Formats: sequence, C-alpha cells, structure tokens
Amino acid sequence: IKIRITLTSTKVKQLENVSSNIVKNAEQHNLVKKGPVRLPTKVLKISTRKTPNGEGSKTWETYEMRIHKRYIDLEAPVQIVKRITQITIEPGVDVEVVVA
Amino acid sequence: KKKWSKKSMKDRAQHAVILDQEKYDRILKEVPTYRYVSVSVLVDRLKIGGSLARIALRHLEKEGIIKPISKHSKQAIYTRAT
Amino acid sequence: SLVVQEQGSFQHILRLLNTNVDGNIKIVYALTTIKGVGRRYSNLVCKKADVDLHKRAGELTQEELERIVQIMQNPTHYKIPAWFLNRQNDITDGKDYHTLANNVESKLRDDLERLKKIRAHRGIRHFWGLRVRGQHTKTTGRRRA
Amino acid sequence: PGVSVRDVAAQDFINAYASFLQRQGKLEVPGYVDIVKTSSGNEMPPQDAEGWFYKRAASVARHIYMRKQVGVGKLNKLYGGAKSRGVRPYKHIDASGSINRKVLQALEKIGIVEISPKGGRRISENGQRDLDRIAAQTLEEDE
Amino acid sequence: ENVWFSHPRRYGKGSRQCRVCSSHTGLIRKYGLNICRQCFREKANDIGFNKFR
Amino acid sequence: KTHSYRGVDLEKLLEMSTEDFVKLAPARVRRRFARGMTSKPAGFMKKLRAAKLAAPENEKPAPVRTHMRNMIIVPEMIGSVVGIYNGKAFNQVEIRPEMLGHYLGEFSITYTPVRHG
Amino acid sequence: AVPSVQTFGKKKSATAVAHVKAGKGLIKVNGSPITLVEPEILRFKVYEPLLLVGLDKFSNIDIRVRVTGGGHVSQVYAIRQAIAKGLVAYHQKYVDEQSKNELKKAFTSYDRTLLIADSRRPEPKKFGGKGARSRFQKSYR
RNA sequence: GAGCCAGCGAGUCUAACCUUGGCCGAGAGGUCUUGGUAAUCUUGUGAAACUCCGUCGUGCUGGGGAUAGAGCAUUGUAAUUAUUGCUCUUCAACGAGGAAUUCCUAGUAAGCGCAAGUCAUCAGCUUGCGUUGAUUACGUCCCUGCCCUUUGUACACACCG
Ligand SMILES: [Mg+2]
Ligand SMILES: [Mg+2]
Ligand SMILES: [Mg+2]
Ligand SMILES: [Mg+2]
Ligand SMILES: [Mg+2]
Ligand SMILES: [Mg+2]
Ligand SMILES: [Mg+2]
Ligand SMILES: [Mg+2]
Ligand SMILES: [Zn+2]
Repeated sequence: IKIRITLTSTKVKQLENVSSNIVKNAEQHNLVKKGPVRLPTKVLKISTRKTPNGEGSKTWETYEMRIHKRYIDLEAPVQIVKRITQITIEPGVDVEVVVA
Repeated sequence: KKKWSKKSMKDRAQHAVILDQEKYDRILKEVPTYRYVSVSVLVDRLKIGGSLARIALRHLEKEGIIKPISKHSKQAIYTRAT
Repeated sequence: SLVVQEQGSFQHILRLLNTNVDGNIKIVYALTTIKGVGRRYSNLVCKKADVDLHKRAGELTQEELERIVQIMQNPTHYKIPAWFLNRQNDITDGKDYHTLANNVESKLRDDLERLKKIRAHRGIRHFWGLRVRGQHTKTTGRRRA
Repeated sequence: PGVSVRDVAAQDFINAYASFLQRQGKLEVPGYVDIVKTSSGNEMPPQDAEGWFYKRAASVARHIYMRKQVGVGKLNKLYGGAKSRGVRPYKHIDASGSINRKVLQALEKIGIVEISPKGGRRISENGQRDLDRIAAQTLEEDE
Repeated sequence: ENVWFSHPRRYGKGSRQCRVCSSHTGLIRKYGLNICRQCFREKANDIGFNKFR
Repeated sequence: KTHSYRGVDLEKLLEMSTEDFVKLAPARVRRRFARGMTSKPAGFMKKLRAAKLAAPENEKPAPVRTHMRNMIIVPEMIGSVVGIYNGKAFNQVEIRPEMLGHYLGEFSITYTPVRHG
Repeated sequence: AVPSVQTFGKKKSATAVAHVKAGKGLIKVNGSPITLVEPEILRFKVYEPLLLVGLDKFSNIDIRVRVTGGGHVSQVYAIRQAIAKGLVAYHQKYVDEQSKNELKKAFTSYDRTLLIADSRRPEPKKFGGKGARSRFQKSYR
C-alpha cells in the first residue's frame, strides 16, 4: 500500500512526540515500518543591519529559522490509514501523506 | 614633480644569446672543477642566458660531463665526475 | 641535447615594416615591437609561415621573414579566420583590414576625426582630452597633464 | 597480475598514451587547431602546438575510465582556470566548449568512448581494453 | 488618458514594495517574504526568526 | 570619392530601404531592430516626409522637434535638421550621411562643460 | 566470515574511511596504490606509519582507503591516521594486546596525531573585519 | 599542458528560477530535450591558491594591463557620458613607497577562492564559508586612552566654570 507520513515543523519537541505517537500507535496495529529518517536540519538565515538609519558602528545581526523534516514510511490497509492521520495533529506541525 | 626616491639605474650586462665556438669549448673545458653545477652558476661564470644554460645542462647529462643529484623543475643540481 | 654553432650571418637588428626590430630574442616576441601586431597575432603568422618558432630573431633565413610579412599584410587570404584582425568590417570599405606599424597610428587619428567632424559626443570628449568610456573623473587620472 | 590505468602515474601514462595517438595518426583533429587558445580565461594558445589535441585526448580518456559518465559541461569546468580580469580580482572561467565536444566526438570515431544511458559519454569495452594495454606497456619502462 | 500609469513596472526597484509599509528601499526578498529591512526587524520574532548566535 | 557607408554608396542608400540597411549594421543596431515594432519611429518619419516637401532645394527644412534621443540615424533622415531635446532645450543638428548608425543623443550634449574660473 | 575492521582518520574537513581485512598485503588509496599519492613531498609523509612499525605487519593484511572532503594536504593526514588506526584496530580485535601496545607506543612516540585527530577547528568570522580577529581599518580624520 | 581536492548555501505553477545532457559556434552565446517545490536534480557545486613537466632568463621584460580603436553577443521599452560579457590591436604610471598611521596572539595573522545579500543586467562592496597556513610574545605602564585613590577648590547650566 506504501503510504508515507512526512513531518516538517520548526518546534522540535512538538514534532518528536507527534512522530513517536505515529510509531507507537503503529505497533499496537503491528505494522512494519521504516523508522523516522531525519533529514539534515536546514537553517534559514537573514543577516541585517541593526540600525534603521545608517549611523553608528556597523553592527550586523543574524536572525535564523531552523526547519526539521522527518518522514515515516508505512504499509497498511485503509482503516488504519484513515485512523492514524485523523488523530495526532499538533499545532505548528505540518503533516502530509503520500501513497506509493 | 618631486618624487622622494633617488632611482639610480644598473649596469645591465649583455649575456650571450646564441652559442658559438668560443663559448662551446669553454663550457666543455670548465664544467669540471665545478663542484656544484646549476643554471645560475652558468649564467654568472659563462655569460650565457638561462635559455642556453638549461639546454646545455640537458646536453651534458646524457653524454657524460656532469652527474645529477636532483631533476626537479626550475632547480637542477649537478655534481662533478671525478 | 641539440647544441648548434651559430654562424656569421647573424643580425643584431633587422628591419621589417620600417621598425628596428631587435634581435637576440624569440621571433614571436620580437615581432611584437612592430605596432599593430601583438603576441597572439605574431604567433599565428609565424605558424602560418611554417617557421620554427624556437629560433631567435637574428638567425632566420632571408626568404622566411619576407614570407612572414606577406601573411601579415594579406591575412585573411591565407586562412586567418578574420575575427582575429583588429579593424574588421571597416566603416567605409566594408572589408576586414589589419593596420600595421604606421597604419595603426594614422587610421586611429582618422576615425577620431569623423566623431570630431560630426560633433559626436565621444569626439568632443576627445577634443577636451577627457575620458570617453564613461569613467568617473572626480578623483582619478588627476595628474594626467 | 592485471595492471590497470589506476596503477600508473597520471603524468607519464597520459604522455605515453598521447604518443600512441601521435603514431597511430587516426584522430580526426578539428582543423582550427593552432588558431584556438582552448579557454576563454587563457592568455595564449598551447605552447606545444604540434600536439595537444593528442595530449587533451589522452587526458579525457583517463577521466571517463575513472568516472562513470561525463558530459562536455563538466570538462569545461575541469580545464578552466583563474582569468586575470585586468585590475579586478580573479575568477573561475570555463574552457572552450568546442574543444571538449569535438575530442569526445573524435574518441567516438576510434571507438574508445561511447554514449551512455542517463546521459553523457561512457568508456566502451574497446576503451576498457586498450587503456590497460598501454598501462601495462608504460609501467615496465623504468623496470 | 491611457498614458497615465503606463511606464512598465515589471522589474527594478519600482516593481516591489514592502508588504507592510509600502516602501521601496531596504527590501528583504529572500525566501519570498518581501518586507523592508526595518519592518522585518520589528516582525522577525513573530514570523519565527530568532537570535541564537 | 563620395561617402560609401561600409562599401554601399550614396546612389543606393539615400532611398534603398530601412530594412536592408540593418543587414549592414553593427551588432547594437541589428539588435535594436531585431526586437521592437513601436509606432514611435512611424510618427516621427511621417513628419520627416512633411518637412522635406515644404522645403524646396536651397532651403534646409524646418527643424523637427523630438524628445527621443535613442532613435538610430537611419539613411532616410539624411539631409534634415532635427531639434533634439537635451533635457531643457532643443538643439539644432543637421543630419549628415556620415553620422549613420548613431543615436540622436550623441549630438545634443546634456551638460555644460566645467571651467573652474 | 572474513576477519575485518573499519576505521577512519580525520583532518580539518577531510575524512578517510579505511577497510582493514585479512589478505595478501596491498595498500590502496582510492583504488590506486599507496605509492601514487600525488604531492610528491608528502608522499614520504604517508609512508611513515608503515615505515615506523616495519612492513612485516602489512604482509598478511590488505588495506583500502577511501578519501573525501578537505583539501590536498588535509587529505594526506587523514589517510595516514586512517591506516595507523586501522592497523592498531586490527591487532586489538584478532591479535593479542601485546602487539597492540608496541604498535601504539611507536606511533604515539613519533607523532601523536597519527592516532588522535587534531582538535583545531575553524574560528567563525565576525562582522567588522575580513577575518575572525582582524578589523578592517580605523581612521580618525 | 597535465594532475586535482572543499564548505556555507540558493533555486519555478499557475510561475518560467537552478540548470544536467546532445548539437552549432574560437569565444561570449544560441538551440532541442530533461531533472528539480529539493539529503532525490543543478551538485563530488571537479573553486582558486596549490602540485608535476615544460618556454622565459634580470631586460619596464613574456612584469603590469591603465588609456584608446574596430567588430560579435547578452539583459532590457531603451544602453550614446562606451550596462555587462568575448576577440584582436594599442601596452601608461609603477623598480617596495617621506612625515605619518592601522589591524592582529593560533587553525589565529596573511595568502586563495566560493556562496548569499542587493540583482531584469551589472561587484573592485558587505555578510558568511571553506582551503593553505607563519613569525613573535605569554610582558608592562613608556606612549595614547579609560577607571580608581589621596588632595586643593571661591567650581556645581560644574574650566567651554
Ligand atoms: Mg553615518
Ligand atoms: Mg566506468
Ligand atoms: Mg561553489
Ligand atoms: Mg592608447
Ligand atoms: Mg608611531
Ligand atoms: Mg584575503
Ligand atoms: Mg591651595
Ligand atoms: Mg557654587
Ligand atoms: Zn516596511
């Protein structure tokens, strides 16, 4: 059946227990699964000057944004696939399913 | 147009450009008694160019006048046959 | 390996294109003394003349250097690809030239005279002696004259 | 023991295989050779004018032997250097595209390299049969 | 007349503006957010950009 | 001789075409007519034909006022006087045949040269 | 199966993974022999681990080193650390611990970075200068 | 001419961004397809310094490439006070820099490139990242600043009192 859950949040601790609750609820339903592949975290960096005007000492400033992205691959008949994704949706954590 | 340097020239000796009979046996007769042979010594004692020095150095090493130590580029180091 | 006795025909000076070309250097770098020929072009002519480029300028045969100068003064007729020439697709004649020695200086003055004669912007900038390629002049070239 | 192209120094194997090219005389050299300078960043044409297609061909032959597949865009990056931009700082500039594409076409004619699936040029079994044989030949020279 | 607002605005500093304060200078176009540099610095914390190092 | 613009002489070029003149044009001028079919030449050229008829011979025509200084001097406009805008004034220039393949801008200077004194 | 261990040497960014198994004694670096490592001076630098312990401990094992990252001279140091650690790992698993300690001591006496990776890392660049310490120029008038 | 190795990163859909590969062209470029909304494709970003062989041979020289002249392309509604790129030619000052003065204590200084930002086009700039990697010191208040203590004061918008 080959469905795949992908998680792409920025909050790591929300993301993990989402991912843990996928894999643990899998194991009551006893499904074979590729355990979470953790892709390299990608840092979005924006380096701006502090001052609004152009006076003073040239102090710069780097704002960054870390994005964490995991995927879990599952094979399951339809009733578990309807059950797993319907629950365990946590705010700020993005979930999307692809099949095959 | 003041310059705040002095800028003297030099003497600019005229080192030989093509090789002829007077240079040819002169290198033939006195590359022995040279303990160390290289391009720059040949420039200073024989007044030939680096061109001639590099080509003559290649010439002697097959036929037999000078023994090599090191055949790296830009630096040739040669000893005498005693 | 190859040591060679040079002989009494040798020349410390030679004259091609009305310029006193010095001897005692390689032929391609020696002919760059002649205006209108630079290192690239000089290599191609001596290549197209089938001369040994390793030779010095003062020892080359009399027929070879006159063969060389013909290829310089009629370049594209002897299979030079003619985007290689300096004054190609000329403004009156339409045909690809290659000015040599005095032509380079004389023809450079002439096309200046057109821009001065039509009062084109670049010509008026040359008449004042200022820059013509759009440079800043507020600081640089300050003591030009 | 099964000596190969990897078992011999890069310089002398390329020099030996290029000399095999000069004697064989079958390369289909382009015709603009000794007019081109083979890189847009270069300042002169190759000083060793009477060869250097044979040098380049031997150089490119070893590269497909090492790698899986190359194109012509890769070879321009490999053979490019720093272009002295006058009074500005230097920059990497690619090599002349025609030179790589033609010698890759020329090596197709002698049968060394072939086209590949997934794009690019692959060493054929004829290429993988004679490059070893010069490698055997060139490595007993000092022995 | 049709001649009003007819000059192209497809590229250049005249095509883009800060989505908050409609300014042209100091725009930040990385990652497609298009906020001026002084307005992003006021909004960086609640967008999700933070200072760490 | 009289002026032959890149080997093509006056007896053809004064009226041969605008479009084959660009065949003998340098890169920039060939690129300009490669792209762009606006009616800004159109309106200018029609007023150029008007000014030519109202002049007889031994009259230079009336100076035609334009703003656009990026219009290439085509051989159709040879023999006229054009008032080119340089930002606050219209400068008087006669179109020679030898100023071919240039813009009008090169002949109406936009600044007044400095003297320092 | 076949007695085999797997080690790695490192340098600034270069890492070289080495598969040490039981064999006839050939020591290859990226499919090429150890005698072919291009920078001619430092080739004599990569001989020195086997030159320290004697070539006799390399008769019955054969070595493959795969090299990635870093630069030219960084790649050389990662190679030598990988083969030195790989040899000392092989004698740890299969041969007794006596052979390990004489192997380790001769390495660690000659040069300590044959077994321990150098801990010197790059220092981040700071705004206001081209480097990490340097500043651009101060002018007062 | 040959070898030949990084890391930080960016990239298009209701748009046309990063571009592999084939072909044409000396080049810059053109054209036909493809992969990529990305640890998947560009991309091992085959970077430069560097390394090995060769020509040069102390000559303002094959150092340096300013300033000029012709063409070919690319971005763009438009490039003339040359946008930028490429070819050929022209090939200047400069032979280590006075008084002055800046930055720096180890993967640091310095050399060398690359990505990103601005960006339709344009980097000799900046923010970062790697590559190659020293000498010297491990002190002191001499200079210049700043801080503190003692002291005098008729000052306290405080010595520009
Ligand atoms: Mg200020
Ligand atoms: Mg293969
Ligand atoms: Mg890169
Ligand atoms: Mg000039
Ligand atoms: Mg001082
Ligand atoms: Mg630097
Ligand atoms: Mg008192
Ligand atoms: Mg008081
Ligand atoms: Zn704003």
